[PDB]
Amino acid sequence: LIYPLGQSSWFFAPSFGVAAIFRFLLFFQGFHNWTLNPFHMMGVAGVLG
Amino acid sequence: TLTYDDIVGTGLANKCPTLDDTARGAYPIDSSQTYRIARLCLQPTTFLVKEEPKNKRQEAEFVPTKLVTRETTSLDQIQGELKVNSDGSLTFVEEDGIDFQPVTVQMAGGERIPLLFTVKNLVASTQPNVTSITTSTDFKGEFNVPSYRTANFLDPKGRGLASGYDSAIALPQAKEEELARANVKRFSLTKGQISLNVAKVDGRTGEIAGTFESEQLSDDDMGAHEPHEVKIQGVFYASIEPA
Amino acid sequence: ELVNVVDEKLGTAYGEKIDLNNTNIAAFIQYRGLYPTLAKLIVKNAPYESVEDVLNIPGLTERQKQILRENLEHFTVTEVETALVEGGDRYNNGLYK
Amino acid sequence: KLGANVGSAQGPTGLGKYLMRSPTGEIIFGGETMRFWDFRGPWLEPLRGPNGLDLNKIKNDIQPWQERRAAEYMTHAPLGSLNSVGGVATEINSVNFVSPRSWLATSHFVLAFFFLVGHLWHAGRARAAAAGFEKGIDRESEPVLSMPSLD
Amino acid sequence: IFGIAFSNKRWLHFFMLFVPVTGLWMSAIGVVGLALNLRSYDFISQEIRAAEDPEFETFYTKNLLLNEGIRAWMAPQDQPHENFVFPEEVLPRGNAL
Amino acid sequence: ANLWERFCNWVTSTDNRLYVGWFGVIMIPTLLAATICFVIAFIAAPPVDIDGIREPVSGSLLYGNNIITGAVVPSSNAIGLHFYPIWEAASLDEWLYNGGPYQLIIFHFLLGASCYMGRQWELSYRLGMRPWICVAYSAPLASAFAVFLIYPIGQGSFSDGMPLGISGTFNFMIVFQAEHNILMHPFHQLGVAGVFGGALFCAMHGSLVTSSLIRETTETESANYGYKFGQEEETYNIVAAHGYFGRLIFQYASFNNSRSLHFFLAAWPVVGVWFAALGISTMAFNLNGFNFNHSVIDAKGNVINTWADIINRANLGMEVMHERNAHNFPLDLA
Amino acid sequence: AELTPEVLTVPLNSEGKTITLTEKQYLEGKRLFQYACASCHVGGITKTNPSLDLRTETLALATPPRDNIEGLVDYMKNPTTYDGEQEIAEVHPSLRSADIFPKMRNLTEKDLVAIAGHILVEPKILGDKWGGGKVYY
Amino acid sequence: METLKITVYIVVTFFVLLFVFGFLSGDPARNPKRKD
Amino acid sequence: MEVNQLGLIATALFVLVPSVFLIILYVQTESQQK
Amino acid sequence: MEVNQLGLIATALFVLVPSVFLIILYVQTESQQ
Amino acid sequence: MEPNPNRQPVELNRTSLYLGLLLILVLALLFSSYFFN
Amino acid sequence: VRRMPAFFESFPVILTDKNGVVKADIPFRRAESKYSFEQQGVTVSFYGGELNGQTFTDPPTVKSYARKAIFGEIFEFDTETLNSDGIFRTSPRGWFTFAHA
Amino acid sequence: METITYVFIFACIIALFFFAIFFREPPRIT
Ligand code: CLA
Ligand SMILES: CC(C)=CCC/C(C)=C/CC/C(C)=C/CC/C(C)=C/CC/C(C)=C/CC/C(C)=C/CC/C(C)=C/CC/C(C)=C/CC/C(C)=C/CC1=CC(=O)C(C)=C(C)C1=O
Ligand SMILES: CCCCCCCCCCCCCCCC(=O)OC[C@H](CO[C@@H]1O[C@H](CS(=O)(=O)O)[C@@H](O)[C@H](O)[C@H]1O)OC(=O)CCCCCCCCCCCCCCC
Ligand SMILES: CCCCCCCCCCCCCCCC(=O)OC[C@H](COP(=O)(O)OC[C@@H](O)CO)OC(=O)CCCCCCCCCCCCCCC
Ligand SMILES: CCCCCCCCCCCCCCCC(=O)OC[C@H](COP(=O)(O)OC[C@@H](O)CO)OC(=O)CCCCCCCCCCCCCCC
Ligand code: HEC
Ligand SMILES: CCCCCCCCCCCCO[C@@H]1O[C@H](CO)[C@@H](O[C@H]2O[C@H](CO)[C@@H](O)[C@H](O)[C@H]2O)[C@H](O)[C@H]1O
Ligand SMILES: CCCCCCCS[C@@H]1O[C@H](CO)[C@@H](O)[C@H](O)[C@H]1O
Ligand SMILES: CCCCCCCS[C@@H]1O[C@H](CO)[C@@H](O)[C@H](O)[C@H]1O
Ligand code: OEX
Ligand SMILES: [Ca+2]
Ligand SMILES: [Ca+2]
Ligand SMILES: [Cl-]
Ligand SMILES: [Cl-]
Repeated sequence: LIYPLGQSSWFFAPSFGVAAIFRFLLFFQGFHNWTLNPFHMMGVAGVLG
Repeated sequence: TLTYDDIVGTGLANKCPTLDDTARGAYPIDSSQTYRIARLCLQPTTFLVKEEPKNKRQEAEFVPTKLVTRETTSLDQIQGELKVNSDGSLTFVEEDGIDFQPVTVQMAGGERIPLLFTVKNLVASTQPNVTSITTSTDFKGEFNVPSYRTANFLDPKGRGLASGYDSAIALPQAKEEELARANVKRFSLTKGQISLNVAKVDGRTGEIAGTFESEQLSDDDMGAHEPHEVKIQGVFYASIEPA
Repeated sequence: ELVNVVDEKLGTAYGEKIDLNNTNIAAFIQYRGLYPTLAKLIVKNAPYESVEDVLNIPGLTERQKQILRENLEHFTVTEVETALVEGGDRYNNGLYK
Repeated sequence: KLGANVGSAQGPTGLGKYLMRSPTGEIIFGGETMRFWDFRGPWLEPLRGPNGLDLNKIKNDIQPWQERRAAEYMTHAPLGSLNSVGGVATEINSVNFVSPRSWLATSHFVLAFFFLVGHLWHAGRARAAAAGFEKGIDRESEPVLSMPSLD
Repeated sequence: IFGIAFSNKRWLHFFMLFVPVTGLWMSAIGVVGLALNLRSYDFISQEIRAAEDPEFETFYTKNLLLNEGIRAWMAPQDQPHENFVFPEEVLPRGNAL
Repeated sequence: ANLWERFCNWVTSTDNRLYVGWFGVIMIPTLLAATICFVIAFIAAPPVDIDGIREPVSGSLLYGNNIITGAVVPSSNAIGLHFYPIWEAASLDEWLYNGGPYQLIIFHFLLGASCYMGRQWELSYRLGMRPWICVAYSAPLASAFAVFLIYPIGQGSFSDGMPLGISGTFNFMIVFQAEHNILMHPFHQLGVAGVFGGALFCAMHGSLVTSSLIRETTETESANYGYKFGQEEETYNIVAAHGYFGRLIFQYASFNNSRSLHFFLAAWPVVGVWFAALGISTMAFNLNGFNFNHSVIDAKGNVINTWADIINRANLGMEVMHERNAHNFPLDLA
Repeated sequence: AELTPEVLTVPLNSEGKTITLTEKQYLEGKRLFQYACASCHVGGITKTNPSLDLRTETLALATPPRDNIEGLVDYMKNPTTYDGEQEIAEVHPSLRSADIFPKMRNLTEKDLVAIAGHILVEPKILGDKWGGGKVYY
Repeated sequence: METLKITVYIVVTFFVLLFVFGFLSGDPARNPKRKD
Repeated sequence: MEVNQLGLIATALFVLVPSVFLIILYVQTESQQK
Repeated sequence: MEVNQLGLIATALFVLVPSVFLIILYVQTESQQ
Repeated sequence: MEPNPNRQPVELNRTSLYLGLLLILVLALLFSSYFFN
Repeated sequence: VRRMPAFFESFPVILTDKNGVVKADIPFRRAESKYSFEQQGVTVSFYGGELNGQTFTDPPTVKSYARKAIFGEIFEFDTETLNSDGIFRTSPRGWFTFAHA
Repeated sequence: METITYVFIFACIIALFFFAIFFREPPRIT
């Protein structure tokens, strides 16, 4: 909800599907450099922790 | 007389062939025949780099350096025409071979100096009147030193000469004048000089060996910074044949 | 003093035609009959002072000279650019598909 | 064949585009394959001499059978997808290929791994069972309750 | 084995709640920034050094080159409403590949 | 008692603050060597020619990195799988240029961590416990082996092992996607179900136990004071916990056997993570993720793209850009 | 869109005589192309020589011209370099070299016509994707 | 480098021998329950 | 490296302020009648 | 004004370090029986 | 471990806190100009 | 000049005629360039503002203005007064939204 | 200054590990 609401439209929300979600991950790497984000890194620590 | 398997991993593959102490003969030059160097090998034993002191006054000296790229430095399998000139001097004109090695050496204190150690397009001539090649023969010549990286090479920000970005894309609104030397890649081509001093001759086989000294510029990183002056000393081996 | 010599070259006939002195060998595929046999001879025997000096490569057959004449209009020559000819780049310039 | 002088061709990095030295000096193929210079195979050894790959043999002695074999082996590299689409991961569908070597290496790694786990599982259990505590700790006789405190 | 251990079962179970719950909450905050393109995209000091010094390279600059590849290669099919046409010659690509 | 017997007694003693043990005799020096070299290299190591193209990559703090960008960089592609200890180098300068620290670190770390796993078996035996904690640790241990050893072996180079650094890890992940389409591999998919599921069941179990703690404290005290280390009685009501969860889903979806419950908590993330490790370890031999590129075709033969094809476009970007000066020939075959 | 007789009508020779391939012919061609050729020519490129593709415009400028059934069938019997100067059966799959390229051993004239027809029809369907390489995936 | 090599080889051998002779020194009996 | 000139004070106060808060609380818990 | 850029951190720690030492000591005095 | 009988409680009364904070804050007010220079 | 969408930290330089047909660009690989400013003789003329009535034809200069045109209208900036680093920041609109969400 | 900062924080963490292990509140059965 929040993410696509900040962007141009719902088009940029995740689509509900397996490969569509993988696409969403890779979009976030290429456009947002999301792996560099310390809030993502804390998420990683919580999930793997 | 050794096979690959005898040699693999010993370090011997980076060494030029040698001649016995008895090889102090004379290889006749028949002014009527055509000749070739069927194999030239150059094995550096020392890389010296000229220091760049703070005031030009006091001559800057060449100082020893530490090789960091391992036994990957020799030039070999080089061949070409060995001309007999009007005055009886010989002129070697390099045609082809493994005639370059990238090399990194390190100055005291850690500064790394990459260079393209090379004899590309070597033209080297002896003294006049070489009726026989002997341990008194010398070759003196010039060669070309193209840019250490070739035109496709991209820097760590993706900028290049024949490919790549032509600006600092991570600084989209930066003024561009101050980054022009980093942004606009340039391809060096300079001259080096070499002398080959013949110390051993096998008059029977047509093999000669000796020491060399060459002088050339180091990498300029496609125009990003000033190159350094390098002096390479080592040993060489050549086999001469009727062409 | 700071110009990209490859981009500059694009503003000369190099950018319009096959430059016999600089262009990578795969360009000769754009026209009938030039690749690989004549392409190899042309690169091997460069540089040329004018396009028509390409007809003078030693050992060309009579049919080769005729194929060459038919394609002179697609050729140019410009000064040899070190950046384009070093590295064996005329024979493989790092581009595939 | 096009005219390149492969021995003197400098690539973008300064290393030879086709041919370079291994860290001990042997002449080997260039590009990423520098890591694979320990490779030996019958289609290639005829080109090798005491110094490594021999520029003269490369220039004069490569047979069409060697060319054929190299093309065949390049285009049957052991890369492909789980559904047997041969090629790199970005390849389009067309070629139905996964190398038997990939099949046999992957299967045996998986089996060898689970067998190490079975080893640990059964070795641990056989020690516990031989000692008489494989079913748990005796409440009336808990070994740690008879040990001094760590601190 | 590890130097520390739980001694309190209630704390142990509360920590099992705390850890993954807190992690997910933090990841959500980051995504709220990305809604605005308020990314941790760059380290400015890295970019100033790299722009001035073409021999300076880190894993951080290496990843940005990969991102630039991703955006150029994926955007035309992934964002069809943009009607992107990126001529072959503008696509970022390393040597050969 | 013999000198040797007294030492064996000390090594295997249940009363050392940290257990030593025979695995410990190998673990301690190897982990200390890996750690010391890691910390000095992460701070002070000069740039490393990871890809064997004389293009050195800076990993250390003093050479311009921060915590996020810094790494101990993998050893040179020129080295391949060759063993490169310090004494095979002509000098420490050469060893540093070529990524010697990375080999020293990873090999000592993998030995020391293997011995960590043995040590967990060993102490359990000394204490009269059941033996399989070490089996749960074999899941992250197998994953470390996959990225530092099995992947390099398959690809023919330690230059392709995971870098020892945060941004370097992301680099490894992105290149792996480009080269293996790992997202489309069912063992990585099992890995994800393992770690997302692990996190979900962690939160679940914690919340259910915490929900049912027996009242033993007043409002001004932390409930944690209601449990005393070593008390005999259970500190929560598992029947109440089950009564809640059984109604949340349906009765049969809930565990009231705490042993089955705790087994499930062990097995779910451990099995999933074994499969993650086996993903990396079999993509090591290039049996790669599912490839549905152009799988869907219309009546004429036009390709109708799916999300797989969009993934493929992102993978292509990663592929063509990575190690931009390293490839001279058209296929990346390792 | 459909695979129509029109789509399936391709040059038989350089004089512009056409042949209308059957669907079975098209499909046999695709299948045989995968069997014998796709290891190097997937999608119309050439993995061991990327300079030469199987685009129709490229085939047209080959010597002898290869943009027709008969030209392609002839290539498959006796392949030459792009300028027609050298015969290359020793390093390229052909009927003449079926002894060393055994997948060519049992191919009939009808089989070669089919592979040729696949090569000429595929770009009519795929456009610049055929012979385009990864840029067009 | 030669001196370093010998030193590390000695060190490694020393520890490896501890591990082996260690686990040979009646290890099954070092548990709190049945000792034969 | 041309880092942000407030990064040092921000990191220092980030560490110091909450760590001091915890230290204050811990020491005054220890000093309570045991 | 072109001030010394370490002036701010020098000043901030000069205040905070001994102030917090004192606060720690005061508070645990108050909490004594 | 047996308890150490040399341990003593430590005190800082409220006046001392105030005197001490005043010393530090005024020293900072005085020295800060020199630190910025 | 094709404008940069907000999503992109960097963006290529591509020029199209009024029907959206590509007519020029700044190539990355040069060896197969067809649309370079040098091949296509691209020039730029300014109307209004400080450069009104001026025309540039030197291709490095024309390419520099084209790189600016991906951002929309082109401005002169004082980058010295604040030692500006050339990297875009958000406005209070962006900061407010972030903190409140 | 940045390097000092990162190493300082790291060093403090290692110090904390030492106190947390060797100067822990001891577990006591009551
Ligand atoms: C080490 C590897 C790793 C790990 C452990 C994680 C972990 C995480 N990632 Mg990151 N990621 C990674 C690598 C990793 N990532 C990489 C390398 C990239 C490339 C940049 C990304 C790109 C990425 C993106 C783009 C996103 C994440 C997100 C997340 C978070 C997802 C949490 C979650 O469970 O959502 C799962 C969804 C939920 C928990 C929502 C509710 C689900 C309900 C309860 C489901 C009910 C289902 C119902 C019963 C019906 C089922 C029907 C059935 C048939 C299917 C988590 C912190 C997400 C995030 O940050 O979110 C804030 C996110 O958007 N990641
Ligand atoms: C407007 C209108 C029409 C209104 C009408 C509304 C109305 C009245 C409807 C009534 C009719 C009706 C019921 C219709 C039904 C419609 C329908 C089917 C809707 C869809 C609902 C739906 C799909 C729900 C999803 C359910 C779902 C996915 C549940 C989760 C299942 C699942 C995967 C569970 C995990 C598996 C599992 C065994 C987990 C256990 C692991 C775990 C949590 C361990 C932790 C744990 C467990 C314990 O156990 C205890 C003890 C403790 C300590 C503890 O740690
Ligand atoms: C084509 C058809 C062929 C199909 C064949 C397929 C082969 C696959 C093999 C599967 C069969 C193995 C079943 C073993 C059951 C078992 O574990 O028993 C051990 C206990 C005993 O159960 C307990 O049973 C107990 C009695 S007793 O122990 O059984 O005697 C009882 O006391 C207790 O209350 C009860 O909970 O089982 C449980 O604890 C229940 C937990 C639920 C299942 C856990 C096991 C699997 C989890 C891992 C999933 C990983 C995948 C996810 C990746 C992220
Ligand atoms: C051979 C030795 C090998 C390991 C040696 C080093 C291990 C260091 C272990 C962590 C010690 C610090 C613990 C402080 C905290 C501390 O002392 O905890 C002690 C605490 C004790 O638990 P109790 O149940 O006794 O707590 C009673 C509670 O009721 C208090 O209200 O343990 C836990 O809470 C376990 C969960 C926290 C586990 C945190 C794990 C951290 C891993 C490291 C993460 C940082 C990495 C940064 C790298 C730069
Ligand atoms: C490198 C790491 C360094 C870390 C070190 C940090 C610790 C430094 C702490 C030092 C602060 C101590 C201050 C104690 C302050 C304090 O406790 O004072 C009151 C204290 C009274 O002590 P009593 O003996 O009454 O004992 C009461 C006890 O509760 C005190 O512990 O007297 C002294 O300490 C004597 C010396 C200081 C007298 C200072 C008075 C200053 C007057 C105001 C001056 C400014 C105004 C000037 C205007 C012109
Ligand atoms: C790799 C081992 C190949 C296989 C299998 C097939 N071909 Fe090929 N092909 C290959 C190369 C290296 C070349 C260029 C050869 C040269 O030096 O010119 C080719 C060329 C062709 C062509 C010519 C393309 C052109 O534009 O002129 C055609 C028409 C062609 N190949 C067809 C073809 C068919 C039908 C195949 C299967 C039976 C086949 N090739 C297999 C490499 C390889
Ligand atoms: C960044 C700057 C940081 C500066 C940090 C300065 C550290 C200050 C450390 C001061 C510690 C005081 O140490 C504390 O002393 C008190 C008494 O005063 C002890 O308290 C002891 O005596 C008191 C008073 O009779 C009893 O009520 C209590 O039960 C007993 O434990 C605490 O057990 C001890 O923890
Ligand atoms: C515990 C100290 C270990 C850290 C040693 C760092 C390597 S030594 C270090 O190396 C640099 C480059 O070679 C030199 O510039 C510098 O002057 C020198 O001190
Ligand atoms: C003299 C440079 C060539 C002319 C093209 C300049 C583009 S416009 C230029 O853009 C800069 C950002 O890069 C601004 O800081 C600057 O104010 C502006 O003059
Ligand atoms: O080194 Mn790291 O990365 Ca595995 O692919 Mn090949 O090599 Mn490189 O390229 Mn892609
Ligand atoms: Ca002499
Ligand atoms: Ca400035
Ligand atoms: Cl990379
Ligand atoms: Cl390569």
